[PDB]
Amino acid sequence: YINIIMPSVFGTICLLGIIGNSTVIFAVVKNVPDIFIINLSVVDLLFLLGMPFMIHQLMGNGVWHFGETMCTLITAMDANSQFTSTYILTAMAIDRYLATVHPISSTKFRKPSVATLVICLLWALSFISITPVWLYARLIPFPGGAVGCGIRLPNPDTDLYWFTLYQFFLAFALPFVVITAAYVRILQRMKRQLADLEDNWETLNDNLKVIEKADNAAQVKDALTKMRAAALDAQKASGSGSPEMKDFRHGFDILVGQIDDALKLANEGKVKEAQAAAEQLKTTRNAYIQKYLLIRLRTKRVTRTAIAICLVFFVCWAPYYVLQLTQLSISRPTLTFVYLYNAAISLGYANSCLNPFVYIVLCETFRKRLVLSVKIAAL
Amino acid sequence: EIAALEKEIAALEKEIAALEKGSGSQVQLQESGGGLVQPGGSLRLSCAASGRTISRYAMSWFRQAPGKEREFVAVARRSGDGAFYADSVQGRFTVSRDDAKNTVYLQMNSLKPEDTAVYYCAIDSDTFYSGSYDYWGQGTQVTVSS
Amino acid sequence: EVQLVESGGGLVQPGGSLRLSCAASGFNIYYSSMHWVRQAPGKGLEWVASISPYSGSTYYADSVKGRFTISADTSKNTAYLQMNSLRAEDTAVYYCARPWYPWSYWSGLDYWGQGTLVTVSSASTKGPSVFPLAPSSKSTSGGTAALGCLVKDYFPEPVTVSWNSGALTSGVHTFPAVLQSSGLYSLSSVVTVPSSSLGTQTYICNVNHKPSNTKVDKKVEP
Amino acid sequence: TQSPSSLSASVGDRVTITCRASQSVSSAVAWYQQKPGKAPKLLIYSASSLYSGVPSRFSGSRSGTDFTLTISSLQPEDFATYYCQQPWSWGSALITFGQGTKVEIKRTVAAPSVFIFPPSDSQLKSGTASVVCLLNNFYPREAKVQWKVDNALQSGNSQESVTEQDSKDSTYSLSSTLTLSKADYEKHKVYACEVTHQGLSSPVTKSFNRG
Ligand SMILES: Cc1ccc(NC(=O)C(C)C)cc1C1CCN(Cc2ccc(Oc3ccc(F)c(F)c3)cc2)CC1
Repeated sequence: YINIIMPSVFGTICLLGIIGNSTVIFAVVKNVPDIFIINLSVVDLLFLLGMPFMIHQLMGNGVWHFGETMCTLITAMDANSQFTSTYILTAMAIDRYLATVHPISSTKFRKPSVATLVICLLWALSFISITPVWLYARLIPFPGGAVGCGIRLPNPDTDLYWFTLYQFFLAFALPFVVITAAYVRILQRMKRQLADLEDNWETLNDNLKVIEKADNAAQVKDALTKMRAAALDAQKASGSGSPEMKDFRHGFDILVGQIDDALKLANEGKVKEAQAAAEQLKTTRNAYIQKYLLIRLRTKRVTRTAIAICLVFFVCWAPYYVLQLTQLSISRPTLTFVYLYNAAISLGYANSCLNPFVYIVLCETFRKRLVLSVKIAAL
Repeated sequence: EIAALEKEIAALEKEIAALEKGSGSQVQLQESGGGLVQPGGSLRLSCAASGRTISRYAMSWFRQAPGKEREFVAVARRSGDGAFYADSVQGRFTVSRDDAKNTVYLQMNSLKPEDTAVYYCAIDSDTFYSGSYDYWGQGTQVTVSS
Repeated sequence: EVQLVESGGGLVQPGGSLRLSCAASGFNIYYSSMHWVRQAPGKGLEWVASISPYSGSTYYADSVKGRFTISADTSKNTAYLQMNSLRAEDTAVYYCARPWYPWSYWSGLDYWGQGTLVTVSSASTKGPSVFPLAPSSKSTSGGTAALGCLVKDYFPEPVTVSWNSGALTSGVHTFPAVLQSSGLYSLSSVVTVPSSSLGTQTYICNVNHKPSNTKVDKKVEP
Repeated sequence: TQSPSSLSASVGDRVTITCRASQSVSSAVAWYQQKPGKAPKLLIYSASSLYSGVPSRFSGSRSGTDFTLTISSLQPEDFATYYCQQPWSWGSALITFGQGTKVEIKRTVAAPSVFIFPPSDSQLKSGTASVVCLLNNFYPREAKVQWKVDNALQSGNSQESVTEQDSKDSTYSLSSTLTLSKADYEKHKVYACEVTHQGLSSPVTKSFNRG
């Protein structure tokens, strides 16, 4: 039971992972900008295709009766996923970082032609960064006719240190710092922006009340001037987020125009006409919030979904690297260490299933249909 | 509990069709309310729709006298779209719907011997009232004679 | 009385330029908001542009932003709409409308002009091709038989189709012209007559097209 | 994009025309009446106030996100297309006119008579073949015309044309023209026109054979 329990666990991961990632690819074709998610799912798809081959080796306990070329290809693909996934996760973080911190200089960069080229570069860097895997992927000379398929370092008693750390540094340490730094500057800008739009909007409401109580053309002229500066200030302030520029910028053409219409009538001395024109702005403010709230709700969904996918990978594999670094100090493993190491990989490959599920669950429209199907199927 | 629980099975399908709330398929219709009546009387027909919600489609009426074609009688479109009648039945007939019960009624007044036929019901599959009839009831014999 | 009189519409090839004028009388155009609304043939109303001469603020629809340039001339009391880079879909009837107050365009546009028709098409003036739609030989012996003339591939509209120089009016249905994918309009004109008159009565359709000065008299027989 | 909706009603009826908004409408909708061939006319402004020259029969209501136009006593001059000016939403155009609800005269249902006209000898010399299918004196307006060539359904090569509702009997008419090249006209033998209507129990098909 326990001897065959471990191969069964990884089979469940392969079955759920293939179905989950296929659904995500199907959903996007039929959040992240529909490019990195597809490429990220391809990394999961390719790795899980090679998963059953390595499961057979586990049952054989060191049997690779599939060919020397297969060992080099499959073992590389297993070690290629860690570099390829985090590079894509780093790419998604930086892509969201540029669109939210330096939108002006990133307009040319954020193109589907450019983004598709970047993915190929990430795959190209992925194969270059796993160079030691290619060099030492030869069949292990296991006693008898069986041949092992692992990493045969020239000095395994001494070369283990650099091989393990170089993977931990490039695949976990470096991207984690970059991604975390990217998403603290993003949230500082987003919090500053969303506290700026409602700060200028609150300037509109306070001055819009002054106009009604105004009794002379001077008060109306000064009240609207504060509104006009706030309107223009909020117009430029829209250029600080990705899903807040193509939607929340066109409206300010009307709002600034209507303030000019009321302001011009104020200069003419038509105080009664100025207040009538100003009263028409209570429908512009009423349409300000109903669009801002929808966008502010939509700009949190994009960030939370992006962070959740990033946070799942760096948490599933976090305990695994705790044991891997620990075993450097404690070379000899104990009875508990064997179970802990097996548990670490089980959570490590759970990333193939949590990422498709977390992306599906966080999509409110997608989960609604599944609930309806359950009700119909329940009968 | 078979009898009472089968009524709850039919009640379950009613709520299941509410959960469908869309196109579905395979709607069944059953006419009723046919009988002999003297000229100048009044009769009311009924057609219970099951398996789909007819609040999204238009329910029509047809009749076929023996040795004749199936001339139009009345159509009851979705609520707020009105009901149209054929030339012969204009003024005397009246078709009404009940979206809650998924049932349509043909309130007939001032019957004449010429109206003796089988009043076949129909449900318009198309949502644009284009006349795409795909389902019918078995029909109910209506005869007017003293 | 408030009156809005328009002009400037006509024929223009795609990519051409056309300036529409909306003369305003009965009020000062300076303290007003002149709005241009176009209605494509068979389509609903669509807003195009607006301008407030007193403030200078100018709003455009998305579909025409950067291509049109609306302006006003307070001296001549007219509002202009300069159209550039015209497309096929810019063919419509353009109305100029103003609200009761210059700031109440959201409560409704009270006053409207008569409208001008702008036709954007690269095709040239071409006469009609009249083809007879002969009535079915085996029709209802004592019923009704229908015959007509198909007017195909003509430009520009309209063609006046009458039967027997206007002597026949009952049962005549002249369908609206339909713009073919080649840019040339075509319409049908069917007339229903008793089948007993097919062998005796003579039905001739008088297809007249003023722009090409083309007069066609076609005879229809089984 | 979307065709103007049809709302059949007779003289003396109480009609209610409704447009749907994306948010809470607040007295920001105006209803325009456009008779065919004339500029639109404002009926109700501020969604609750009478306009000058507009009788008291017109009145605007406001129920949730739906605002309705009410005509207490429909009159023969009130049969036109009615447009609704949507309340302004951020980012859209300054003024947006919603789809129209065409009010037409209600009458008894009449089935469409179907005629088909084979292409003449003269037209085949031009290299193009036009098949005309005629629908005569039907009501209500909604109808569908299907083209079949050797029992194969066509699509994207036919154009329909519906006349305005007649001033005498309040019926419609329709004609579908199938445009084919001369080469494609000879490749088939059976051309048919399948017509289905609300007043038709079964589709009416008229067909002819080439030659
Ligand atoms: C650290 C890390 C981080 C991320 C990924 N990439 C992903 O997470 C994808 C995005 C889904 C891969 C890795 C390492 C790659 C080198 N690996 C070595 C290894 C392989 C196999 C094995 O023994 C089994 C053989 C077959 C099995 F099915 C099995 F679960 C274990 C022991 C050890 C360890 C993981």
